Amino acid sequence: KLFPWAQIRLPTAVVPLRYELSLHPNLTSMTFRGSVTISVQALQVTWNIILHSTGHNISRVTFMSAVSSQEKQAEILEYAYHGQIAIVAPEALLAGHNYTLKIEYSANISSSYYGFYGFSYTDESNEKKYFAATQFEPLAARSAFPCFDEPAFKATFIIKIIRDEQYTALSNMPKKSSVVLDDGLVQDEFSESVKMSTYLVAFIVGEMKNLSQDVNGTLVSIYAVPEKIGQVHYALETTVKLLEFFQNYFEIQYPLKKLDLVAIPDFEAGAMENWGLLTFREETLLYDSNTSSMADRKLVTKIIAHELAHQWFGNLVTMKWWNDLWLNEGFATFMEYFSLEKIFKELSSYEDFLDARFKTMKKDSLNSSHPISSSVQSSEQIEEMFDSLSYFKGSSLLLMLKTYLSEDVFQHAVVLYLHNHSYASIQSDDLWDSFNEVTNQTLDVKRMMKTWTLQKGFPLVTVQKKGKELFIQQERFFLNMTSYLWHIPLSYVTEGRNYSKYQSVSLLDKKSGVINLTEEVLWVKVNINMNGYYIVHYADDDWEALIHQLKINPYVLSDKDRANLINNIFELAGLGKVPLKRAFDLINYLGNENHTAPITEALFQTDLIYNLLEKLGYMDLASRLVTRVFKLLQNQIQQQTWTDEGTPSMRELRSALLEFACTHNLGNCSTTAMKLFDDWMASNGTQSLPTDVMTTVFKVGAKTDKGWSFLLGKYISIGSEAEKNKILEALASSEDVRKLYWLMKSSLNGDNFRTQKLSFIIRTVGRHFPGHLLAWDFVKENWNKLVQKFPLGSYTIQNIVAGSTYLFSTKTHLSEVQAFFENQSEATFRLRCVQEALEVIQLNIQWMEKNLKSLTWWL
Amino acid sequence: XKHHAFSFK
Ligand SMILES: *[C@@H]1O[C@H](CO)[C@@H](O[C@@H]2O[C@H](CO)[C@@H](O[C@H]3O[C@H](CO)[C@@H](O)[C@H](O)[C@@H]3O)[C@H](O)[C@H]2NC(C)=O)[C@H](O)[C@H]1NC(C)=O
Ligand SMILES: *[C@@H]1O[C@H](CO)[C@@H](O[C@@H]2O[C@H](CO)[C@@H](O)[C@H](O)[C@H]2NC(C)=O)[C@H](O)[C@H]1NC(C)=O
Ligand SMILES: *[C@@H]1O[C@H](CO)[C@@H](O[C@@H]2O[C@H](CO)[C@@H](O)[C@H](O)[C@H]2NC(C)=O)[C@H](O)[C@H]1NC(C)=O
Ligand SMILES: *[C@@H]1O[C@H](CO)[C@@H](O[C@@H]2O[C@H](CO)[C@@H](O)[C@H](O)[C@H]2NC(C)=O)[C@H](O)[C@H]1NC(C)=O
Ligand SMILES: *[C@@H]1O[C@H](CO)[C@@H](O)[C@H](O)[C@H]1NC(C)=O
Ligand SMILES: *[C@@H]1O[C@H](CO)[C@@H](O)[C@H](O)[C@H]1NC(C)=O
Ligand SMILES: *[C@@H]1O[C@H](CO)[C@@H](O)[C@H](O)[C@H]1NC(C)=O
Ligand SMILES: *[C@@H]1O[C@H](CO)[C@@H](O)[C@H](O)[C@H]1NC(C)=O
Ligand SMILES: *[C@@H]1O[C@H](CO)[C@@H](O)[C@H](O)[C@H]1NC(C)=O
Ligand SMILES: *[C@@H]1O[C@H](CO)[C@@H](O)[C@H](O)[C@H]1NC(C)=O
Ligand SMILES: *[C@@H]1O[C@H](CO)[C@@H](O)[C@H](O)[C@H]1NC(C)=O
Ligand SMILES: [Zn+2]
Repeated sequence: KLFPWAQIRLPTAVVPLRYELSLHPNLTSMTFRGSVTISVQALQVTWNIILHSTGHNISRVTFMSAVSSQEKQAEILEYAYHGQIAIVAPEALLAGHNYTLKIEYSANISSSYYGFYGFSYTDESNEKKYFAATQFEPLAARSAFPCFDEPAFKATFIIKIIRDEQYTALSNMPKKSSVVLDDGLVQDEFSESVKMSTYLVAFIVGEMKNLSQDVNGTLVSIYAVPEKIGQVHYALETTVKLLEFFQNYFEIQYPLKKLDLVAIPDFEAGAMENWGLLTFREETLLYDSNTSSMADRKLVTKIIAHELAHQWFGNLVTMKWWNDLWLNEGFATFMEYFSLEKIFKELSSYEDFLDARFKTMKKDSLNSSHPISSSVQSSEQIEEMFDSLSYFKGSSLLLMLKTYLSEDVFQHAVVLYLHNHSYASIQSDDLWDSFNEVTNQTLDVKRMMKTWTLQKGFPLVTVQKKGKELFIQQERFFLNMTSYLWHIPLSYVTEGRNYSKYQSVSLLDKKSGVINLTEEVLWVKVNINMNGYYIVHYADDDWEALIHQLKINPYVLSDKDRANLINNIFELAGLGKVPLKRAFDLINYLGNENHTAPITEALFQTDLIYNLLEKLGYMDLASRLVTRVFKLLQNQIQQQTWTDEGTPSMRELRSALLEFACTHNLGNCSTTAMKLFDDWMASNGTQSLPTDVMTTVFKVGAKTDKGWSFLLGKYISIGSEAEKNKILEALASSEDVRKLYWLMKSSLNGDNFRTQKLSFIIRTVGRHFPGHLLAWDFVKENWNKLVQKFPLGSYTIQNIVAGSTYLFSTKTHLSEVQAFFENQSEATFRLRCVQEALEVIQLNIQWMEKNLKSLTWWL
Repeated sequence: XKHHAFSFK
């Protein structure tokens, strides 16, 4: 019989209710055998059950009915196209009657790292151990066991895996029945999983050691490989405090007895939020309190908070389809940075969030941008949806939605949202619906969010204060080469009477509006702490009004405010809406700034212009530029110390200012670094380097054939991977072109550097002048082997191309890049990343056309 | 999840 179902999506007909999954995995032969009991129910009438299965050889497929424990055969129907199978059920099953479906099969554990995958490694004591695991998001679950692989099909799961002795079997639900067998082949059984989606099932097998402590009735525990079990003491201490936070904030308890964060011992692992079985990359969980830095700590906190908050948003409440993927990931990313601002207020993670949002708007403002709520009908369109825009734009709205409504009003809308839809499937509108339950009254709708969800980019708010009235105008943020309108939650701040800290909130929802100022005011800053996902372009007089204010007392606003202004003006000066001289006229206050967040972002914008110029041929112009910026920050830079002393926020600024003054060579900043490196290099690297200066010091030393050759030694040897990654950066900061090419050519086939490091190398080599042309040449001249080693549409093959072309700014280069991709295929030439790259270079030219002549008549 | 470098993109 030919396949009775011809659509992508599974028919609404049959529905799973209870899953039983029994497996026997052979880790040393990369194969296994498994059995699946699928308690299905009927809703409509059909002669076939349609579900998902890929890459299997199936023993028997048996059928059954209610209260008659006999089972009759029923042939199978594979199509492998959509990854669908069909049971040609003999008795036309009917609405209301549950049926049990059993399938036993054999298949391969995966050689790659997607689906049910295994891998090998070596021990502390050089003993070749083994390991296996799962990554099922978003469509991999069907590769393991035949099932209903769509997210809106929640059900229960009984998992059992027949492992070996010294191994540890783990899965979503806790162990309960372990029953040794007669060959030393222990078998475990895990509890019936609560109602959850297929993609969220997990089970792993490998030699591990626990570290636990149960709080409020829930066993939190960081499982991992034997040796590293000592470095997981920050992981656990944090997971408790954060689980304690989320349970309290959501007013729902974590509906499990245990919570397992396993640090998979592989560099190509998949971090994932499986219920009860959280997965991490080993590197990204180990935090040594002694040797590790702030960037090491911030990451480990941030990545746990994201995985935890996912238990609520994404596990409990799961979206109905991948078009609303942003609902989980946008929320997980919001609760991520939000939990930290409440519990880990030391980290100053709001800074990270701000810069993150910065870099999101720059990408959302492009033409390649796709709205977060976007029709998804294929499977590559699904992979696509796991992009920056979903995580951070989505996050930005919830923040904008948060700071608009009361903080308390945001929580209530969540608590109720979480309550109403628990263990069910969600839609974008359904979040909005339980978001308008109150105040108390439906004083406002969330049709307001329907412009932010359905169309790409963000508004450009234009502002003209002409006395006591403030004229607002909105428009699409476009980059020269209708539709739109937004429901914008406007906020503003000014000083009025006795420095009256006046702030207010509005909602422009038409092409034009006006805000009524209480008094007369000398300056007015719109969009406070960039809570709103948009850019504000003031009029000439009001720009210059804020600049004057900044030069007098720039602390009447927050650090976020000040950072936001620097961002917006440079990005406006880019598109031509403002002369670049005014952008620099704004930062002139920076001589009197002690807050990192404005300084980092200001150092970013100017470093970009320096690098863009440099790669053309304007070395003089570029060098005169960084000195202008240096003189502003001269005091701060001198005043810095080469230690690890201060708040996270302050140690960040230290790393920023130092890495800066050393890169272009400014003041004593070098030599000091060169001194330290000589000391460190002398002691065979037994001297502790202050991880805040570690990268700078490493880089400076790497400019000598000796110091460089040393740092290569300390890479092929030592184990500190965060240190190893700071060393590699230095290696690829060498000006000796030969050394740079040797790095790229080596890293490719993985001789002294893993091929995962290749992207990082090509990028770093290509940011600085000597490597610049050499990086892009490496990409072209080895493109075929690049496409072999990386899926032609994974984050790596994009990161490489963007990383090696985003600095070209000439018509001539534009044609060269375009032509190279043309001469491949059009199926590569029309690929999201490559078309986007061309847009960047096009925009780079536009920037030069608009500002280069302007820039020259300074000095 | 989606961490490596960048954040941003
Ligand atoms: C639990 O979540 C339900 C959503 O799944 C929610 O129901 C929704 O209720 C609103 C009104 O309260 C309905 O909205 C309507 O009004 C607009 C404008 O008039 C119309 O265009 C719509 O078609 C609709 O008539 C939603 O349609 C409705 N959603 C669903 C799926 O039924 C419940 O209120 C929530 N329950 C609790 C106790 O919070
Ligand atoms: C996978 O299959 C192999 C072969 O049947 C099993 O093999 C053994 O591994 C243990 C180590 O734990 C050795 O002591 C035995 O000598 C091996 N047997 C043979 C015949 O070489 C292995 O146990 C299976 N794995 C699982 C998890 O069942
Ligand atoms: C994965 O399992 C399959 C079986 O499902 C193995 O298949 C042989 O694969 C070739 C295709 O290369 C088929 O023509 C044969 O019919 C398969 N044999 C059998 C007995 O099914 C496949 O070899 C496994 N993967 C690896 C890497 O060995
Ligand atoms: C929340 O706001 C509503 C707004 O109506 C308050 O309202 C009710 O008001 C209507 C008239 O508008 C009365 O007929 C009802 O008797 C009121 N209900 C109650 C329970 O008083 C409501 O009181 C507000 N609730 C809170 C907690 O502030
Ligand atoms: C399926 O696996 C069994 C296991 O021994 C094997 O005998 C059989 O030939 C396989 N079937 C196919 C179609 O490959
Ligand atoms: C099985 O079906 C009966 C009615 O046919 C229903 O009452 C029962 O709830 C179903 N089983 C489960 C576990 O829900
Ligand atoms: C975790 O370690 C404690 C240490 O006493 C032990 O009691 C407990 O059984 C361990 N849990 C597991 C699942 O091994
Ligand atoms: C602003 O004030 C004017 C009176 O000068 C009034 O007509 C108008 O409705 C007010 N609008 C808003 C948005 O406050
Ligand atoms: C930064 O400067 C402001 C005054 O402009 C001052 O109030 C604040 O204490 C300073 N903070 C630090 C850390 O120097
Ligand atoms: C270089 O600048 C630092 C910063 O204050 C200073 O302490 C040091 O003495 C300076 N070195 C020389 C040789 O002037
Ligand atoms: C330097 O340290 C490395 C670390 O692995 C060691 O192998 C080497 O023997 C040391 N050499 C000296 C001279 O201390
Ligand atoms: Zn996530």
